[PDB]
Amino acid sequence: AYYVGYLQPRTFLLKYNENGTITDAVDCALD
Amino acid sequence: NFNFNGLTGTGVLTESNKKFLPFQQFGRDIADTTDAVRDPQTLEILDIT
Amino acid sequence: VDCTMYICGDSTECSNLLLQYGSFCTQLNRALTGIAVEQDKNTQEVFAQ
Amino acid sequence: GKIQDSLSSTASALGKLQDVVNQNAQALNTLVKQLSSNFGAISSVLNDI
Amino acid sequence: AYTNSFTRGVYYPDKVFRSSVLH
Ligand SMILES: *[C@@H]1O[C@H](CO)[C@@H](O)[C@H](O)[C@H]1NC(C)=O
Ligand SMILES: *[C@@H]1O[C@H](CO)[C@@H](O)[C@H](O)[C@H]1NC(C)=O
Ligand SMILES: *[C@@H]1O[C@H](CO)[C@@H](O)[C@H](O)[C@H]1NC(C)=O
Repeated sequence: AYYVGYLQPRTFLLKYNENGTITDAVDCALD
Repeated sequence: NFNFNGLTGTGVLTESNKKFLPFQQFGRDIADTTDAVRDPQTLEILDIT
Repeated sequence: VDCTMYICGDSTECSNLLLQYGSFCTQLNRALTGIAVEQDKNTQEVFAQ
Repeated sequence: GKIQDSLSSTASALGKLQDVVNQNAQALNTLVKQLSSNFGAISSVLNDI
Repeated sequence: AYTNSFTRGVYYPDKVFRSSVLH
């Protein structure tokens, strides 16, 4: 029971943490 | 006066407390300079100051 | 004052050459919005005492 | 005692100083972030050029 | 059929390390 979606151009904000791994982001054009 | 894969620059180098991801090469700062590289023939990671 | 449509005016490839100049007009808004609240802060501090 | 209470809980009252500190630390950051922009060049970093 | 793409459509966009910064 697989999924599928499509990527599209978005400006995103990426929060690198202490370890250097992404932990949360925000889709700049959502709301 | 270091050189890593063509990246020139000056400064001092030390061991890395920072853990590193096994696909990157470059630590870049807010200030758009390189603070962290890995030796391209040794998997040790160095800090650039 | 709006940044982008003053510089170009609702046109794409002119605006793409703007963003390669970094963040000029981003602080210009915060300059002008900064003075925008200031006379509101002035009018508040000059009558409703 | 009321002053001591109002200061011992709320930090909003320090806004006069706090906005100044923010205004400076923000100016530094935008200035430094301008090093990341190309200005009509082949690269925003000098040493590559 | 449809489901809600919550937040796990995200990845590292480049091979450049960063720490403790919102970029
Ligand atoms: C990040 O580093 C800290 C070291 O203080 C560690 O406790 C934490 O588990 C690390 N995070 C991950 C995801 O390994
Ligand atoms: C290249 O250098 C590495 C050192 O990490 C060594 O393991 C390898 O044998 C070398 N390859 C040569 C000399 O062809
Ligand atoms: C997907 O959302 C869109 C609009 O919100 C709609 O076209 C579609 O039918 C939704 N999913 C389902 C199960 O209807």
